[PDB]
This record gives sequence, structure tokens and C-alpha cells, in this order.
Amino acid sequence: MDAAIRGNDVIFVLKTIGVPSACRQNEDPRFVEAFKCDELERYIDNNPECTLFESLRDEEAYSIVRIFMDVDLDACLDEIDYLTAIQDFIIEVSNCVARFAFTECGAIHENVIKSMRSNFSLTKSTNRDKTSFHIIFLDTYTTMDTLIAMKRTLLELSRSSENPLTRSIDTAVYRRKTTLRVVGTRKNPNCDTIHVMQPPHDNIEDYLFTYVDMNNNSYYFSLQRRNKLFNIAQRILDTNSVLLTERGDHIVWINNSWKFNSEEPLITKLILSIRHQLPKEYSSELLCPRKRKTVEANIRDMLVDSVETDTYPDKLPFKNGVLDLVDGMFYSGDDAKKYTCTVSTGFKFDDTKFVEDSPEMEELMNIINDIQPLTDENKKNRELYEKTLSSCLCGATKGCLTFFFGETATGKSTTKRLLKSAIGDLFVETGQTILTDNPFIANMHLKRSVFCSELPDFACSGSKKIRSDNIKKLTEPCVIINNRNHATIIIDTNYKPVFDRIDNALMRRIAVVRFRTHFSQPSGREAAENNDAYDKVKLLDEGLDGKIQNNRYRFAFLYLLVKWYKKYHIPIMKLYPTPEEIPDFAFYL
Amino acid sequence: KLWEPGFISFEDAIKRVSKIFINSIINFNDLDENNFTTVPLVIDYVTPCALCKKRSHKHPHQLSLENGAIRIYKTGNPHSCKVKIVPLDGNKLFNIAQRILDTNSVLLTERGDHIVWINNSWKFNSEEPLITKLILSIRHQLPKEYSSELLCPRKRKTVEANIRDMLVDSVETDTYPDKLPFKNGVLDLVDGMFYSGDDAKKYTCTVSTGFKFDDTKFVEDSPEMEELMNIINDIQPLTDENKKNRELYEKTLSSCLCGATKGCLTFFFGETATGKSTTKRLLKSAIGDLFVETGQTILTDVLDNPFIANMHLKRSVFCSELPDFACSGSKKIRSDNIKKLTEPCVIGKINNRNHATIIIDTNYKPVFDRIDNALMRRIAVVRFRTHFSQPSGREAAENNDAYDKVKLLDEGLDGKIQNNRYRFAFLYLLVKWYKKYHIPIMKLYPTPEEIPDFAFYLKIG
Amino acid sequence: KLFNIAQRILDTNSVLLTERGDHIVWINNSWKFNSEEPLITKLILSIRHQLPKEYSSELLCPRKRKTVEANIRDMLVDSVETDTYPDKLPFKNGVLDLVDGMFYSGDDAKKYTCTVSTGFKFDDTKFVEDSPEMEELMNIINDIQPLTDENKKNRELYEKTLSSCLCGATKGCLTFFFGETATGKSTTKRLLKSAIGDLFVETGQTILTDVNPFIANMHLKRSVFCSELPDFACSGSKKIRSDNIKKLTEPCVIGKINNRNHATIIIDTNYKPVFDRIDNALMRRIAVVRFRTHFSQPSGREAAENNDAYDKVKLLDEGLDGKIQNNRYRFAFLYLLVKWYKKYHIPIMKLYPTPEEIPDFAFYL
Ligand SMILES: Nc1ncnc2c1ncn2[C@@H]1O[C@H](COP(=O)(O)OP(=O)(O)NP(=O)(O)O)[C@@H](O)[C@H]1O
Ligand SMILES: Nc1ncnc2c1ncn2[C@@H]1O[C@H](COP(=O)(O)OP(=O)(O)NP(=O)(O)O)[C@@H](O)[C@H]1O
Ligand SMILES: Nc1ncnc2c1ncn2[C@@H]1O[C@H](COP(=O)(O)OP(N)(=O)O)[C@@H](O)[C@H]1O
Ligand SMILES: [Zn+2]
Repeated sequence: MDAAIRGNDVIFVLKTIGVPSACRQNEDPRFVEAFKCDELERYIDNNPECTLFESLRDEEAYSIVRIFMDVDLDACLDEIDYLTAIQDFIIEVSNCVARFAFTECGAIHENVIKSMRSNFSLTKSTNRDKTSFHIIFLDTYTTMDTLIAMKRTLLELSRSSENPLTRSIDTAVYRRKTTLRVVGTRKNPNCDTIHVMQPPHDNIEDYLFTYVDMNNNSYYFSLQRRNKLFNIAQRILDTNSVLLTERGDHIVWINNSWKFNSEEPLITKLILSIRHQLPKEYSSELLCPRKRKTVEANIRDMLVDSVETDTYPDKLPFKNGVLDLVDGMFYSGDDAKKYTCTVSTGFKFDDTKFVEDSPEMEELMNIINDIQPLTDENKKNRELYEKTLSSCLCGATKGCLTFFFGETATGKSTTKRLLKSAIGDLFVETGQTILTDNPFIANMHLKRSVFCSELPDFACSGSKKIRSDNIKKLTEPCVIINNRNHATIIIDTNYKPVFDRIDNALMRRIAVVRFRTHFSQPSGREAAENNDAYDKVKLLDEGLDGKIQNNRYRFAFLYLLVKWYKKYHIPIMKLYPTPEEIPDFAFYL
Repeated sequence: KLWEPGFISFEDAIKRVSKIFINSIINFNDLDENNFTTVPLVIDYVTPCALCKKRSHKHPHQLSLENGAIRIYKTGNPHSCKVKIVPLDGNKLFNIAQRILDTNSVLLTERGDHIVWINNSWKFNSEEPLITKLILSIRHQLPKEYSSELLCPRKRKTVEANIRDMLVDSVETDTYPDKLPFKNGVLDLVDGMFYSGDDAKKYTCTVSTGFKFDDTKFVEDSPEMEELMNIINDIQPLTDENKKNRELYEKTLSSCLCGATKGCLTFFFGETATGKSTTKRLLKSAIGDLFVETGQTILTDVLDNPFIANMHLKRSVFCSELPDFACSGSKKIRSDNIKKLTEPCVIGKINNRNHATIIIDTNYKPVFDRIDNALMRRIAVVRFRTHFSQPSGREAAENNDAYDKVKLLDEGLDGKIQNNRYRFAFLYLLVKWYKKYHIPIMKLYPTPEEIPDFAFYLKIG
Repeated sequence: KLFNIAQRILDTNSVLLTERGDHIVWINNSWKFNSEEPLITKLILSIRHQLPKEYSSELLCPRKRKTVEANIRDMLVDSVETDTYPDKLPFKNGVLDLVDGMFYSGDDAKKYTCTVSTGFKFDDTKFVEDSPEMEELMNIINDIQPLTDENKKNRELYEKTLSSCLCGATKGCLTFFFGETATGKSTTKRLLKSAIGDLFVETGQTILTDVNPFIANMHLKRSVFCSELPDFACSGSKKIRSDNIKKLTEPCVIGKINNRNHATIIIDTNYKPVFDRIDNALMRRIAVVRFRTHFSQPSGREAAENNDAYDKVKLLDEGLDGKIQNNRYRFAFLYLLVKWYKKYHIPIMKLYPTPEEIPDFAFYL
């Protein structure tokens, strides 16, 4: 919010109709002029015969305007009926504008309602035989492009309501270079019908839609983003917006995403949604619930071929589209509907943060270089760590399990938190019951990363060993009543695991990444470098966590993961085991 | 062609306009698509005119086409008759449904559920949908030509279906942690301001304490406030030794009003007759339905379970009487829950939001099966050291080292607190402490140096 | 006149009734079957074209179409069985004969009421004979099982067992893939499922050592595999309990409590299992498959040439697994299976047990 956004006390006015933009940009004195409230007051007082059309200098910097409307009815109303009509008109319009702002501009509905219904100004035309007036909401300010977007909703509002004042809303005034007759001036020199100010607003300042004076009672918002039924059913199917899956349920394409019909039915929601892009002679018919259910039955009965879902393992789905792994391109729209994506990370993909440089990417490189130093000793461990974290972006079956082994305060939990903040809902934490002992396995479906945590040192007594039968069962592509296993399974260990039975099929499903960097307290820092289990000791950062849960490093780590994947798992994704690190496997070796 | 047949068949429009005119139309036959804006509509006024309610009209009426509608107006004297409008596009029930959504009285959350705004509070139900109750409630806020037809039940079912099928996108609820919702409004904690009406609407608060807020009690002075200080002074002495425990107690008490995720679990440790259950009852009476007592299952019995699903959006969960887990024949705390009960979303619709302060009362120092450094960071304990015993056994309590003071028991406090006598004074105290500690940041600090089990690890250090 | 439409639709004989109480409809050259969502209405829309236009106009309105399907439901009385042909392979776009190599796509395939399918469209340009793929596939089969004089009875019983995975009847014997590690048992499983598509199923060891979705899911399947029997010969293991082996051979398996067994039960193991009891009925339902080819790495290859459990050792091909998961051998192996089946199980399909290979049976022998 700048000074011009704060307010604009200088006004610009024309003197006739049809002035070319060349004259306006040439500040032609015969047509355009600049005034203030007081200057225009004496101008209109001294020269009533002139015609004055107030507008903006340009739409680039002064897009903020008071919300205004022009009502023109070819009739006359008595005072009491006029009051009833104006009350109904004001309640309907205030509601409609507030709802549009809430659903598009993301503003508070009640704030808009209060600001608009609290204070507004009405004009009055001297033409007795017609009811013509201009309504200006004093305290509500909005950018011009938002009004240009809202003209539609006002058009359907006018076409829908029965109130004559609301039915006679003139939406044509909402367009670039909009000029409105200033109250007190004639429409044309040959017409003697002018507009009259109304109480309690006795000041001319209350009758200009460009005069911006934002006070405590004001609110601001702007648009964030700059037989016949059978024919309707065929038209809907032509858009390829609804599909049948193998599970017997139908997936629909609403809000640029594929959803399930298992909830309250969505086919009807689609049918209402696409009534705008369809010819109006059918759009009239489409809005009765019985006919809409009839069209829905036709659509169900025309869908015979069942299409498999989630066929691409090399695509990362977001809630605003899908990202290609081989490329860095992001698709948002009909390019993403081609890939039948059912789940998503749950957050909008931001191209402004997915750049490469990032104000936080350097500190991310510091954090990753602290948790895993890029040294000649941390060379194979580091690349194994990179590949294991990269495998979480691919939606295919993973054939190996990696054990995250490290001592206390080695950054493993921060690593899980980075991974979850980077891939959204695609990372899930699972308990130890799937190892030592079934919702713990049924909601694992279509997940791309599953983590188990704090194994309670099974080497000592009072523990139920790993029983690698689970490891063999967690490697098969379909998990048992059946679910698709697309999840890289990672295990947190502070102590090396122990297994009851060791087989030749177990060395091919076990991987280990070692963590040996300690983030210690200043007081206990000394007692940190007398231990052989650490290679580097760094000061503990208490402010790191608070940054972590706030999704501060959400997109930089995603960029790192995709860049690693572009290096390692292209064109083939495979995880290789490293049996030579667990001592327990040395025995048979 | 004066008629555009893009809206409705001309015959149907003429049928509608004739139906409006209760009196017989004289020249009905000659109205065609090329004259209906020209020929006056001469009417035989056997009955009173359907528009002006007079005996008859001196001059015939006339039709005009504008904005996809027919305007019916009288010639001669305009003010002598009422202007009439005939629409041509939209099922009237769809217009009503558009108006009702337009008000933002009905919304849907991420749970696939639909919340409504009835009687100044965001009602919600799953077994019995209540959109139609909203329609009855809101019919007063619409013109007459909608209220007259919102009465028939099947029309309301149609409007409900339209509203269901138009509400596509989900909204987020309960985003303000420093707001206390009642059934008649929302109290702000940063200020002392209370919002009742459409002001409480902006905060999508789907839960409530369960009792109406009263401005006549929430003042400061109060008939009950002074003995409320007396009670809180007795339960927690305002002394230099029991000094730090006092603000720790007040912070734990205030952290039950904020609707966010809490980063610690508090233990009320004290002997018998120390007033821990007194504080339990005071909190329950003070915050209504936002306080919930759970069993010991969510500590010792596998979570994934009504006792873990009922804590959805509750701001205080209190656990009672851990049965001496130090001795034999007991199941330990199994700190995996401590890992689980603090992280923001509770699994157990298996996902629920955690806004609850977990307070566990005990007489014995409890033990965990496993002790980890993550337990160092999320456990605080409150010490209670004032005895309220009967006159008979005072000396037997005054010679015990587990008490620093023994006071005479009053038998009438339980009935009075059960009657919500200290309901508002205690809430006032909670707000005062919240402004003292939790502004602008709410976070809880552990006290690892108090649990004896953590001493051994400190002995290791 | 909707009765006339229902009469015509039954005249086309597209919808049929089964003894299970459910209706099957001929949509898109396949005997589609469903219980949750009845498909008669989809059939009516599908065949609305094959009726005089005065009816095709009326079939659009869903109320009229539901009335038509109600009439159809009320017309059908007698059920018409299902899946009576064992020598037919039902594909996704037709059915393939086993006696001949002729493939049907159209009303020809509807005569054989085949409800299950391989799940993939059949290809005419690959099921030829020569194939760039068939050469390497035949070399792979030669490597896994040498075509030698000693590997004559073992190889032929291997071919018989693989052939019997195509016939849709109840089988009379069970064999065990007994062999040491790196011998191609997983390769055989992968090739078999790649060749037969959806008709394959992998199931755990529960249906063997225990008395149940693991048993009712094999309805009308043509191959079931059990894998990694965990050394029942040693301690800490649950013995075979061959009563299940008796139960898995009889045609109608209990586990809707009845299911039709058209699936060959095969277990691949590394160790010879131990049986609870040896009765004379067990002798006629156990067979043995042996593998003696080791696909080892060059480093440990010499240690594989000194092992008495291996006949030949060959160099491991790391990319073969990725190749067979790409189903490149999909139709050549099907060609081999068809040729072996036409060689062995015509005109009679019956499996001969081999009690002489089991060591545990020797004692009563
Ligand atoms: N690069 C870093 N610099 C400073 N502090 C860090 C860094 N990385 C992590 N930390 C902090 O070090 C502490 C330990 O991290 P954490 O991820 O919990 O380790 P861990 O190895 O999973 N621990 P544990 O469960 O005890 O084995 C946390 O407080 C982190 O915020
Ligand atoms: N003819 C062949 N040419 C090349 N590679 C082959 C051939 N046959 C098998 N292989 C590969 O050699 C490896 C050993 O086969 P595999 O099926 O795993 O043996 P196995 O005896 O079932 N193993 P196990 O489960 O350890 O008892 C696999 O990677 C096969 O893909
Ligand atoms: N300040 C006080 N004055 C008088 N009686 C008091 C008191 N504080 C608590 N009491 C009473 O003494 C008992 C102690 O409270 P209670 O919550 O039951 O104690 P405890 N068993 O949980 O340690 C209760 O019966 C309570 O009513
Ligand atoms: Zn009249």
C-alpha cells in the first residue's frame, strides 16, 4: 500500500463524450482537465451549463475506486414503494458483492457487508418520468480489474432478481476508461435532465467514485488471480471430465483436480460447474435438480470402459497441478488432467519460490552440509542418502528398505521434517506394529514415503525382533484387501537392528545410511568430542525447528530433491542394498 | 420480429402474463411476436385489477421487453398503477438457492461436512443434515416472493439440493487460537472485547463452551472474586519457596484457553487432599464443553477409539488417577503416546485437530518404559503442597513431610463450584494470566529437573 | 411398446442369467459381469443402434430404459451356467482356441461364456512363431532347463505343468519347484504371469499350514503360486498338514462358501518340506520339479562349479528381470505354452504324479 494506494485526492474530468485517447494522453485542454474537490465545486457552481465526466488518469497506478453502480428504470415509483425497492436492492447487492469478494478476493465477507451497507450515497435524476440514479459505496475500495471481473456476477444477479431497481442494473459501465456524469451537470447540452444530491450527504466529496480516502471504517480487496438432455450428456462426456475407475467408482475433474465419487456425489456438481461453457438454450434447462440427475444417470450409463488410475510413476502431483520429474516444467490445467493423479501433496505449487536461488536455499545448503557433510569420507553415505531421498518422488514400487542409523541429536528427525514439509501428505509416519506385529497398512495406499521411528533397541531383552518376513512382505508391489505400494520405507535406528532369521533374500532388501554429526548444547559441547560416534560437533540451533514447522523450506528442498532425481534415477529407478554395514550379516558372510 | 424466442416460447410468456392479469384479456388473440410491444392490452375489468387493486383502469396497460424480462406498465397516469415484472430465465428455486449461498450462511469444511449459521452460532450435524433448518431461519432475510414459497417442504428439499450442488470449494475453520467461542458469541482474549452477532461470524468457530457469556458477572470485583482469590491462595500459596510453581501453575491454567497446538504435557503431582480435582472441577465449570475427562486407555491402550476421537477441537483434556505405575501389575506410560499426543494432528475420518492442553493428575511419580531425550522437552510437573483435611486428623497431617501447610476442609465448596458459582471470576483470572504470559506468543516450557526418573539420566550427565 | 424392445433385446441374446443369481451382459466383445452396479442399462444404450429408429428414439429417456430393463429382468427365468470350456483362453478382445490357433473377435466369442479374462488385448502380429523375441526366449528356456538326455523327464514334466496352466478345469496333482537359489524359479513365475495376464495369482503360505480372503480370491483363476516355504524340515516350523493338499485338489473349494477350482497350485521352494503323515492318497497328488542351473556372478562362479546341487552355471543377466517386467516375452511364451499344451494334454488333460522323486515317501516305499 503506497501513497497512491493510500488515497488519491486529485481528480480528472472530461467535458464531453467520445474523446479519443490520443487527446487524453496529450492532455488536451478542450477535453480533459485536472481538479480537486473545492476547485470542481466552484467550477460546477460557476459554470452549470458544462458537462463533466469524472474518470481516472490511467489504470496503471490508480486502479483503486469506490464501488459504484448506475440504475436506470423507464418508470416512476411513489416514495414508499421506492424505499422498499431500494432497501431490497441494497441488501441483495451488498450480499452479492461481498460473496464475490469472499470467493475470489479472499476477503472477509462480514467486513465487506459492514463497510458497504454502513455508508452509501444516492443521487437523484430530475427526469420525473424515469427512475435514474447512481449509488456510490463510500467506504469500500476495490481495484478496477476486480470490477471488470465482477460485471458477470452482477449480470446474472440482475437477470435473476425480480426487484425493478435490481433488475435495472446497468453493468455496461464496467469497462476501461469509465466516465460517470458528475452530479449537478447535464448529460448533454441539449438535455436539461441533471442529477440531484441527496441527504444526509451534503458534500460533493461523497459523490465521486475515484476519490479515495481510506479511514478506519474502510475495507479493501482485490482480485487475486489477474433427447436434449442426452445431447448435454454427450457434450459433457466430450470434455472427458468424468471417468470410471476399476474400483467401481467415478472420478470427476473439479477445481483442476480428480476427485472420488465415494463422498457425496460430484457428477451433479460437475454438471452445474460446466453450464457456463455450454450453449445457453441448454444452460437454461440444466439448473433443475431433477433434470440434472437425469443427465447424471445418462452420464453413468454411457461410461462403460474402466480406466486404471495413477499410471505415471515419474510425475509429482500437487493440488494446483502436476510436475514432471524429467523436466522442470509444471502443468496447471488440462495438461494435468491427462495424467490421472488421485492424490497430491496438499499444497499449491509456487513457481515464485521454485526458482533455484532462493533467500533460504543457501541456509538449506548449510543445513544439509551440516547433517551430512560433503567430505571424502561422507562420499558413499552421502550419495546413498541422496538416492534414498530422491526415491520418494517416484510413484513406483520400491524394492529395498533403508535404515537411518545415527546417534542422538544427529539431525535425523529434522531430516524427516524437511521431507514431510517438502512432499506434503505424501510422507506418512507409521508405528512399529507393521514390523513387530490393520489401519496401519490400509492407509499406506498410494503413499510415496513411509517412516517408522524409535525402534526400542531390539538387541537387548524384552523386545520383539524384526522378523524379516515383514521386510519381504513390504517389498512386493501389492500389499495385502489389496493396496498399491508406492512408498519408500525408511526406519529410524539409534542402535543397529537385530533379525530372527537371516536369508539370502534379506541382503537384497536392506540399506543403511549413517549419521555422525552432533548438534550439541554449549554447556555439554565438550563432552561431545570425547566420543568416537561423532565426526563433527556443531552448536544446537533452537530457532531451526520453529522455522521448520512453518513450511519455510518447503520448496527449496523440493528443488534439491528433484535435481538429485534428475541425476540418479533417470532413466531407471532402483535402490541397491548395502549389506556390508550391518555386523549381523557378516556372520554368514 | 419484436420477440426474441431465445428465452421462452411466446405462447408460454403470454400464458404467464395472462395468469398475472386475473381479469379477462379482450384482445388476447392478436398478441404475436411482432406486435406485443405496440398494441395496448385492453382488459375487461369485471374483477378488480390485479396490479392496482382498483375497480378498473381508465386506460389499457402495455408491455415492454427489457433485460430479459417483460415490464407491465399502465398508460396515462403512471403512478396510478404498479409496475410489474415477468422474468424469463432461471428456476425460481435456483435464484433462492443462489441468494442463500450468497449470504455465506452455509459452508463446507475439509471433512466433507456442511456447517450452517443458525441462532448466532455455527451449527453442524452429520446424522441429520440441517440445511433446511437454515432455510427456514433465513427466509426472513429475503423478499416476500421468496418467503411465500420457502414454506413447502419439497421446495426446501429442492433448494437444499441446489445448495449442495453449488458449494464446491472447501473453507478452513478454527484459524483463530486466541478466541473463546460461546453459544452467543466469541470472546477475544487479546482484548476484553466480546463479539455477539454477525461479528462472531467471521471466526469460523464450530465448537463452543456451552453457556452464554454474561457481562454482569465478567467485571472484576464480583461477589465471588474475593473468596476465589482466597481459594487460589490456599491451594497455591503466594510464598517465596512455592514461587516458581505458582506461575507455572498459572501458565498451565491459561494454556487451556488458546486454540492452538500445545508443546508440553503437564503433570499435577500432589498427595491426597491437595486440591488438584478442585482445579479440575473449576476448569470444567469455567470452560464448559471445551474441557473433557478421558480414560487411561489413551496412555496405555493402543490408539488406532472414542477416547481419541472425542478430543477433536477440545481445548483441554484431563487424565485422572494413574494407578501407581511404579509398582507391579501396571502398564507404563509408553512414551510413544508422548511422541504422538503433541504432534499437531491426532490419528484415530481418522484425522482430528489437536487444540487440547493435556493435564494428568497423580499422587505417585510415574515411570515410562523408555526414557528418551524427546521426553526431556515436553513434560512439566506442578507441585501441590497444601492439605485440606478434617479437624480430627490435622496433627497426623502436620507431621508429614509431604505437606507444607494443612488447612481446615470446607464441605460446601464442591456444591458451589458444581453450581458454576466461580464460573466467571475464574475465567476472568484465566484471561488476566493469559494476557500476562501468552501475549504475543504461546509456548510451554518443560521442567526436566523435577521428575525423579530424569535424575538418573542427569546422573549419567 | 417397451415390451417389444425388451423382446428384441432378448432376441439378440446379449443378456444372460447365471446360477449365482447375477446377470452377465455382452458389452464391447466381452461377457461383462457385475453385482454392485447392474449393467443392463449400459447394454440397452449400447445396442440402441441395432433397433428400428422408432425404438432408438425412445431408448434415450432413462425412465423408459429402466422400464425396458425391468421387463428384461422379468422375462429371464432359466439360468444358463457359466465357464464350461476348459480349452479356451479368454482374452480382453476375444477368445483363443487351444485345439486350433484360431482367434475369435465378435459374436463368435460370445458362445463360450467366459467371465474371466487375461486382462490384455491379444496381438495378431506377435503370436506368429519366428519373432525376434522368441529366439532369445527359447535360449532362456534352454538355459533354465537344458534339453539334454538327463534333463528329459524333468524337462517334460516341467512342460506338462506349465501347459496345464492354460486349461480351465480342476487339476489332479500338485508339484513343487524344488531347487537351490539362483535357479530361475522367480523367473519362471514372472514369465508365466507375463504370458497369462490376469489369470495368474500369487498367494502366501497361509492356505497350506492353516485351516479367509486368501482362498476365495482364486475363483476361476488358472494359476496360483506359493513362494518361500521357510524350511519346514528344520525346527521352529509348521508342518505341511496335507489335509489342505487334499482339499485343494477336489473341484469345489470351501471358503458365498463355494468356489470353482480351475487353477493349478504350484509351490516354489528351496528345501524339501516335511509332511505330517504319509497316506496312500498323498502319493497320487505330489510331483517334483527340479532346477540345476545356477545364474551366478563371475566372482563366486567357481564356488558354484564346485557345488553338487548344480549341473550348469551361467552368467547372470541383470537386465532380464526388467525386460520380463516389461512383458516383452508376453506372446512368445504364450506360443510355447500353446505348443506344449497341444503336444501333451490333447485330447485328455490329466497330471501324473511322481512319488518316486519324493524322499519322504521312500520309507513307506
Ligand atoms: N545444522 C544444524 N545446526 C544446528 N542445529 C541443528 C542442525 N540440524 C539440526 N539441528 C538441531 O539439532 C537437534 C537434534 O536434531 P534431531 O533431528 O532431533 O536429531 P536426531 O538425530 O533425529 N535425534 P535423536 O532422536 O536424539 O536420535 C534439533 O534441536 C535440531 O533443531
Ligand atoms: N536364462 C537366464 N539368463 C540370464 N539370466 C537369467 C536366466 N534365468 C534366470 N536369470 C536371472 O538369474 C537370477 C536368478 O534367478 P532367480 O529366479 O532369482 O532364482 P531362484 O532359484 O528362484 N532364487 P531364490 O529365490 O534365491 O531361490 C535372476 O535375476 C534371473 O532374472
Ligand atoms: N481452600 C480451601 N478451603 C477449604 N476447603 C478446600 C480448599 N481447597 C480444597 N478444599 C477441599 O478439600 C478437598 C481437597 O480438594 P481435592 O481436589 O478433592 O483434593 P485432591 N484429593 O485432588 O488432592 C476437597 O474436598 C475440597 O473441597
Ligand atoms: Zn391498474
